[PDB]
Amino acid sequence: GSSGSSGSADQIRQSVRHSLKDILMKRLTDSNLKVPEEKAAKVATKIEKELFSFFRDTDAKYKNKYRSLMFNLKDPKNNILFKKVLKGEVTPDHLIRMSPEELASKELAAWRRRSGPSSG
Repeated sequence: GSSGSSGSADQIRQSVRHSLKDILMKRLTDSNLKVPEEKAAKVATKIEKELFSFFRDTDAKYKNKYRSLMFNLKDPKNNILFKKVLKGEVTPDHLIRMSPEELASKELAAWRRRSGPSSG
């Protein structure tokens, strides 16, 4: 609820951090992920460092992309993305350049045909 268009740009970015870490936290914790609490954090804090930059502004668009990045993380269908960025498969910088049709691709071999541990 708001009665105007006031707000500190910093805030928006700040919240984004926690919000993200929250997901990668409630997810990894359930994914028996033996990753350090910092792992998720770092990634999150970075997301903004890359977003706020690529956009260089905190306008609707900026949010559109953000809500579009974490949206594919919370989704029940996507159960690898959160693991991709965390594990390292995907970067917190490129994740933004990733198209809305790729985030679902959930492709493996695509990454690189150098290692095929056949983990499934």
